[PDB]
Order: sequence, then structure tokens, then C-alpha cells
Amino acid sequence: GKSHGYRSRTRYMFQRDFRKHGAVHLSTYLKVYKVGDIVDIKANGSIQKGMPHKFYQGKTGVVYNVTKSSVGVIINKMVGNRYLEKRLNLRVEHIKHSKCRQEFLERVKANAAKRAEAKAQGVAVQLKRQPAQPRESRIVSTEGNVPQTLAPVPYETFI
Amino acid sequence: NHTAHNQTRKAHRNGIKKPKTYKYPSLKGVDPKFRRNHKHALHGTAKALAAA
Amino acid sequence: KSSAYSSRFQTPFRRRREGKTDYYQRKRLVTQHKAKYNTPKYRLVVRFTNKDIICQIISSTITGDVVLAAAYSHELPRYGITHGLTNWAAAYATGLLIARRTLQKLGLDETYKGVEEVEGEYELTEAVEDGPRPFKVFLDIGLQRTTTGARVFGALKGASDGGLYVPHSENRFPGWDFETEEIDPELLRSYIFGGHVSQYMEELADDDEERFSELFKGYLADDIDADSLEDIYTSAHEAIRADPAFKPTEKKFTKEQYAAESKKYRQTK
Amino acid sequence: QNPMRDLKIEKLVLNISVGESGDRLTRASKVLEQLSGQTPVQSKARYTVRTFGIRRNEKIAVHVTVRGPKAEEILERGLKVKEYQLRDRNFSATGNFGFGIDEHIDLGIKYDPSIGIFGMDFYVVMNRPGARVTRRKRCKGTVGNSHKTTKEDTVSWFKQKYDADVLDK
RNA sequence: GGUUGCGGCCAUAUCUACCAGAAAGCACCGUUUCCCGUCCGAUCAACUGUAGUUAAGCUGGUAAGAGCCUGACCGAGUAGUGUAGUGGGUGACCAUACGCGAAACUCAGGUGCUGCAAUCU
RNA sequence: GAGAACAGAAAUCUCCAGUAGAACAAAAGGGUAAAAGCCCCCUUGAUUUUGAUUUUCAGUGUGAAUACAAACCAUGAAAGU
RNA sequence: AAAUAUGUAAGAAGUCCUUGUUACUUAAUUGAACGUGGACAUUUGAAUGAAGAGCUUUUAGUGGGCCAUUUUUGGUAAGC
Repeated sequence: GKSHGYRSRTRYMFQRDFRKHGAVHLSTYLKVYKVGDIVDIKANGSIQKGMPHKFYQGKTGVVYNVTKSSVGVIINKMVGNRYLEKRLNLRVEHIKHSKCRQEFLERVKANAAKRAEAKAQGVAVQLKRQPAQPRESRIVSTEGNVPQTLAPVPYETFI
Repeated sequence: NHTAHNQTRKAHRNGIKKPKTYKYPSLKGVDPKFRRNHKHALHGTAKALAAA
Repeated sequence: KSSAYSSRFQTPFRRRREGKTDYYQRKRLVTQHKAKYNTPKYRLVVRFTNKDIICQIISSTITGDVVLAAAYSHELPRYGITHGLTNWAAAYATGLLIARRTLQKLGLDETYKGVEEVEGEYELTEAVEDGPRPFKVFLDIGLQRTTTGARVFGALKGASDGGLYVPHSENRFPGWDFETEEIDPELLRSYIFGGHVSQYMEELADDDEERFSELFKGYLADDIDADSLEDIYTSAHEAIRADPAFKPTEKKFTKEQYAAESKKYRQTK
Repeated sequence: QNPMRDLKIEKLVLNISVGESGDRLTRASKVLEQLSGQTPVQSKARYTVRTFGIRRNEKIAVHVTVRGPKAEEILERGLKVKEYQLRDRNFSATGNFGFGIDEHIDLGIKYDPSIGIFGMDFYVVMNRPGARVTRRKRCKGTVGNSHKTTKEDTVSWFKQKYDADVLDK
């Protein structure tokens, strides 16, 4: 009958990209992982030790433990009507950091700086981001671009 | 037979709530070598902040 | 070949096309326990050209590897050795030199003297108590094939004698008996100095004298016999222990004229 | 012309396909430690065929690779069995060749009637100084096409040497 | 700028064909007594840089080249697609409204960048 | 592909090309080239104590796996596994 | 290589500085984790809304389902 294995329905998930086959490059064995760091899970089928399950591919989680050649991550899984903390240990080859938080961190490093600037400057500066507000007035010249009149084109002789 | 109709409406009546993260999580799943030393570190910090 | 072949062709890495680096080895030598977070892992690169030796102490980062110390064999004339530089004794001396240099760069040359009376045993740098532990480096012998008697372990022995901790075993030094698993320190001490060259010097001085004059030419030009090697190398060890520092070469030019001369030759676009 | 371009002999391999393992195979191997001087090396089989009557991992045949001056001497005394009359077909496009003799005793070796009568297969390979770069471990690399051996180089070398009188057919 | 050792990204770095390489370096090359491993000192091991060479490797150059990378008033606001309608159509299927929006292709340009240490007329 | 007596479309030997078109006990899929394949050397981590975790899932069992710890061992020059 | 759908983050349990603990870790007075003591504490660092947030016990009925749009699988096809 039907099968529900640990690696079922994984033909395309755990295969390597085009012309990225073979050994894992070294920059990932030299990256450093501390507790609290935020990591996105992407596995590779070159390394069957420490693999995650196909649910946790593409998810994002928080480190909670650091061991030789492997780190533990916490992930919130939906089952039924609640979320569950899933603690899973992975080798590093299936792990890359998350730049999502790093962008926020440098935004903080900037807002602190310009707050420090504006305080001594005696001015107030808005640090809350804003969406794409509507556009504003403007005046469009007609010097080199006269309005080029168009028309709907016909069908005959196009076919 | 294995019709998922109404199951998500059932899930979404009492919401789907997050697991209430706390400060100081549990130290059961961590490296015991780390844990053993953490105990001693904190005990010494206590015996130092008690003296000062 | 066709076009599909060239499209679907994945290249290997650059230092695998060039045939210079084993990544199956590098992955193991370099990667560290994640619990030792930024702790570097120092390798002792030993490489042998046809007429040089390169000893390097190397750590690793993402922006390429990083060097802590270096010791080439084309500087030993500072200490006395002039001939036989791609040699077992030369390797020993070079290892001792990188050792004694690194350890004074750190601060441990007075705490870990290593050995000074040399008789050729298997002896590891034992860590002093209530004090700093030895500097720990790991040997990475490139693509050099390991064989008992090889040069590359000369530097290993020299380093472990020079003061720093290279974990190793004695089953690849010369003078190791396969049948009984036993080492011959007399033979190893004979190899540390020029014993295996001196016996050939003496055996060709009664067997093939034209070939003696051909090979060992500089020795005779500098008035050297087969007995003075055991004096030269021992006089050089003490000198290395004395001044292992790197006084660089006085440059003729300043890296601008050196480029001005080459810029006219390289057939620029 | 230049040095480091001469088509020196790299090695000479002698092959003897005995076909079947036994005292015949040992007769075959016995000649080689007296001809070349080195012990031979027996060659296991690779597949299973009954037209010739063998199976896998049988030591059916033997060979030996000789280098150095002795190779050129053996070649000199083996060429006189062919009377120094080689074809151009035996020559290969890589710049090497060989020939198969029927009688082994025509080289200079002592005869016995019990050993048997079996032939031999000579094959030389000759390459300029600088082909270590295909064989070493560190920094392997291919030689340049201006440095490769060709049929037209080696037949010229062979016409020059030995007073060949090749049969360009 | 050149070269070597270790490297990072791993084809802009690969493949094919021709040319040049001053200095040093690397390399090729020379020798089997010892350690050592070979059917063979060919590879590996050891000794000498001594006898010779840049011929090759290596690097840099060139090409209607293949390949790879990059970007487009290119294809194309096309194909496909989410939402709506007591919209059309016998149906296949289609049109419209609010929105998202490709690709192969075509065109143009490019053909390794760089880190640590040492060293070079 | 080019070559070597018997030698043949096919016995053994040699050179060039060869991104894997081979092999990895067995289904298919994934993966793998100084290897995870082919040969050789040494061995028994196919061991002890008990726990945490992932998968099927009620977050129960069974089964199989993952990552550490405390011991003892192997292997290797060592890193390490 | 889309569209739709999907994971995470968008700060006080935060940012910076200083120096304390440890039997872990380091060549090490190196780091790891936890801290003390100071600085920012206004827009507490996107929008919209919040009709209160969190937690716990216990227990009923149910565990025969059907129709439609759209996608789709066997089936000639069905109110299959």
C-alpha cells in the first residue's frame, strides 16, 4: 500500500543543483554558530548524516545547542490546533544563517547612530519606517517629447 | 474516507496559538559538559554576589 | 567535444585542477568543534620542492588561510648549513627553527625548551603543570606519500624537539623495525645529523671518485669532510636556539622597480 | 636540433599469452628471468569465454616491463629476428610500436627441447623527457602538442637508427 | 607587476588551436649507498643542485571558435495565473474588469577577482 | 579509437580521449571521482551504561535513525572518523 | 522558471561599554554561557485591528454525511 517513509517524496528536494554537485565547500565548516542565532534549513544529499526531515526543509529556526559538527535548533511545528517545539540536531552542512535578522541589526546600528546625532543636534528624527507613500505633485515638460498619439491597431493583414 | 473538510475550520475556532516562549529555557537537551560547568559558574557567582 | 558536454561539465575546484590541494584532507584538518567557536586550528604545512623546503604555521578563515610563522630552508646559511638543503637534517633544523620562532613570538620559548641533548627517541612535549599548555599544531603533509624514512617527518621530529606539541607516533621515522615494532635511536640520531650522507661520502671515496667529485663538489670546494657534518648541524641547532627570529633580506629595490622591470615583458592587452 | 626533445625509450613490455594456466605457464615465465633478468608478472583474466576456454581470475598469461639500457639491447637483438624490416601498420598514432615473434630462441638465449616453442610480443613506448607531468601526483598536467610523439616522428627516428628500411605500407 | 607555499569564491577561472617568457622561483632533469616501495629507482622513497635545459609543464598573450557569466524600450506586458460577474458560447473554449507577471530566444558587453607570508631586477 | 605472432566482432599487453555515460548485495529514487567506487594493510564502534531528539503519532507503543556525555577499543603520521 | 499558497524577523527577555563566576574551552589573563555596574530609556524603532490577555479543571453530543464552483484521477458515461 502507500508508503510514509523518512525520505519519501524527496526526489527533487535532496538533490543537488546543476553544476553544484560534489564536495561541500569549506566556508560552511568555518562559519560559527552561537546559541540564539537564527538559521534557515536547507539540506544536501551529499551528506546523509544529520539530515533533517522533509518538513523542516526551508523552515527557519533558532539554535539552542552547539556540539561537535552539529547544532540543535528549535522549530515550531503545526499539528492539529497548536504549535509544538521540535528540537532537532543537524550537521552544519544543512544549515545557513538568516540575513533577515542581520538587516534588522544594522538598521538598529544606524538608528542608534542618528539618534545620538540628532540628540546632540537638538533636532527630532523619525526612525519608524514608512511604506511607499503616494506620489506628489510635479510638472511634466513638453519640449523634446510631444505626446505621440496612438490608436488601436487593426486585425486584417496581421492574422 | 480521509476528507479534510471542516478540520481547519475546527482548528481555527480556538485559534492556533504559539507555545509561550519563556526566559531561561530548559537545559536538558544541551551538552552535559556545558551544563555541568554552568551549574558551578552560577553557584560561584552566587557565593560572590552574596559576599558583595 | 560537443556543446552539451561543455555545458553539463562541472569543473572541480581551482586547487584541484592545479593538483595542489586535497579537500578530503582539508575538511578534516581545518574544521573544528563548534563548541570551540573562534578557536583557530593551527596546521604545520611542510612542503618540499626540488631545491627548497617550506615550513609554515597556518590558521584558517573564510578570507583565505592566514600565516602565523614561516621558515624556509634557503636561510639556514645564517646558522651554518649551506649544502644539502633538501635533506633529512635540513628538515629537522627547519622544524626546530619554525618552532623556536613561533614560541618566542608567543612567549613560551623559555617555558618549553623541548629537548637540547638529542639522541633520537619518541618523546612528546609534555605539558608543564600550573602553567601554559604547549602550542598544539597538526601536521598536514599535502599530497606527499607517507613512508617510513621520509623527509617530512624530519620536520615533525624537529618541531617536537623544538618545543611545540605535534602529536605523532614513531612508526614512520627511520630506524623502525617492522617485525618487532621497535625503534633504533642510534640510527635516528645518525639521520638527524648527516650520517646517511657521511657514509656515502666515505663509501664513494673508495668506490667511485669521479662521481664523488661530481656530486659532493661544493663540500670539497669549501674544504669539508664526512666527519664535520655532525659538527655543523649541532653547531647550527644551538644557533637556531639563540637567534631563531626572522631578520628579512635587505631588498635591492622597493617593489616598484621590480614591477617596472616586469611590466614591459608581460605582453599586456 | 634541441635536447629534451629526443624520443628516448621509456620502457619495453614483453607479453606472452599462454592461454592456459599450468606448467606451460611456468615454462613461459621461466625464459623471462633469464632474458630480462627481472621476475615476470602474471596477468589474471578479465571475463569468461569458452571459445578459448578460460574463466575469470585465472593467471593465463604473463608480461614484464623492462627499462634502461637492457631494453635497447633486447630490442636490437629482437629486431634482427625481423631482419629490421618493420611495417608502418605496426606503428601507432601515439608514436609507439611493437611486433610479435613466433620463435623465442632467435634472440641469443640457450635452447632446450623440453621448455617448448612459444612466441612473444614486444612493444616499446618512447617519449621525450618531460612526461613525468602526466604520471606524478602533485600538479599533474598534459604535455604540449609541440612535444608529443607522433608516428611521423618515431618512424623518422627508426629510419635514422638501426638502418631500418621500413615498409611504408 | 612576476614567482612560490597555503587558500576563499569555484568555468568571467573550462575546452580547442598558435606565440612569448628578462630576473629569481617552480619544474624538467642527474645518482641508487642507506630508509623505502616497485615486474621495473617509471610513480613513490632517499642523495646531490652536481652535469644540462626552458623543449614541455606553469604563467601571460591571440581567435568569425564552442562553453560560461552579466544586462536589456529584445521576446513581452506575450504565455501562464489569483479574484469577480443572473458575462458570451451547444460545448471545446473565449472575452472583459481589478492584479501578479515568465522563459527559451534575439541583442550588446565580458573571459578570473582576491586574502596571508616569503621572495625577485 | 590507434597498435602488438598465433588472436578472430571477443583471450592478454601499451598509448590517447573519457563529468561518470560504471560500480556501490537486492526494488526505484537520491548521492558519490586523489570517492561512498577498484586493490591492499590493520581490525571488531555489529561493544558497555542509561538518557535526550526526529519520523509514523494520541505527540502512546513498536521499528528505524540523529546528535552529544561517561568508559573501553580499533585505525591512522596525525587531524579525525 | 511563475501566479496563488508557505517559513522567519521587524527590539526592553533590546543595543553599547566596563569587569566578575566556572570543575567547560583556549598557546594563553582565549572564548562560551550567566551576571554585576553604567549609557540609550522622547517615535520602544512598518501598516490595520484588538469586541480584553494568559491559564486550568471537568463533561455532553459527534465519530452514516451530502451539494456547488475550480483543479483532478479511474470509468464509455452518469443524479458513477
